[PDB]
Amino acid sequence: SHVRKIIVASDAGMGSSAMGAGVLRKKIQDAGLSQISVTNSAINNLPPDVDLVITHRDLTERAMRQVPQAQHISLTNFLDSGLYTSLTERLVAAQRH
Amino acid sequence: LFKLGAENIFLGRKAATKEEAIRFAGEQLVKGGYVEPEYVQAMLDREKLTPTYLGESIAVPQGTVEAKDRVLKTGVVFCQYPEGVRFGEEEDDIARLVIGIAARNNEHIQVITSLTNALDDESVIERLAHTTSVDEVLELLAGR
Repeated sequence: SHVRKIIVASDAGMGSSAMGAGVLRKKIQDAGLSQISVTNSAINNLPPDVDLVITHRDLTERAMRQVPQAQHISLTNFLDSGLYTSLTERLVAAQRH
Repeated sequence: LFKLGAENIFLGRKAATKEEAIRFAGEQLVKGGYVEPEYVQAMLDREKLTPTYLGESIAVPQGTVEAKDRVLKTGVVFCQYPEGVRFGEEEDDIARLVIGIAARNNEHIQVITSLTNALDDESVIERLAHTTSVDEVLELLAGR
C-alpha cells in the first residue's frame, strides 16, 4: 500500500483540472519520482484505488464523499502557486518518509 | 493532435465579456467543421460550471462531456485579446489568450496539456498576447 497515485478532479474535468494536473505532474517528474503517476478526470469518475485526490475546495466535499477514505487536498485558486509549491514539498517529504 | 494554420488564428480581437469571446470561438469551431451548432451552447454551459481560465492570462473554453457527439473533429481556435477578457473567478483573472477547443471523445485535457506544454514559459505568453504576426504564433506553437 504505497501512495503513488495523484488525480485531479473537477465539475467537468476538462478545464482547471487540465492545468492543475500539468503543473503537479511536471514537479513530480522533476523530483525524479517516475514511480508516481498523474492523471485527471471528472469527479463523477474517480477510481476507488486512488490514494490522493486534488480538487477545488468548492468540490472537495464531493470527492471526499465518493471516497472519504481517500486523501483529499483542497485548492483555493487555479494559479495558487504557493499552495501548489507547499503541497509538492509535502508529498516529497511523505515519499521518503 | 491538432492542425494550426492561418485559418484558425485570430489576432487583435476585443470582447466586453467572456461569453462573447466564447461565442466567437464556438462560431469558428463550427465554421471550420470541427463541431456541430449545438456545441456553442455546450461551451457556454461548461463555462457556467467552473471557469476555463487556467491562470497566466490563458483561457481554454470547451464543451461539456454531454456534447461529445456534436464534435466532428479535434480542433482549436486561437483567439488573441490584447486588452484582455475577464475569465476567471476574480476580476484579476484576465485572459489575453482565449483558445477554443473541440476534442473527439471528450479528450479536452489532452489538447489543453499540449497547449500549456508549449506555454510553459512566461515570455511565450507575453509575445503571443500582443503579437500582430500570425507566422510568429505558428512558430511558437509548432513544437507542440
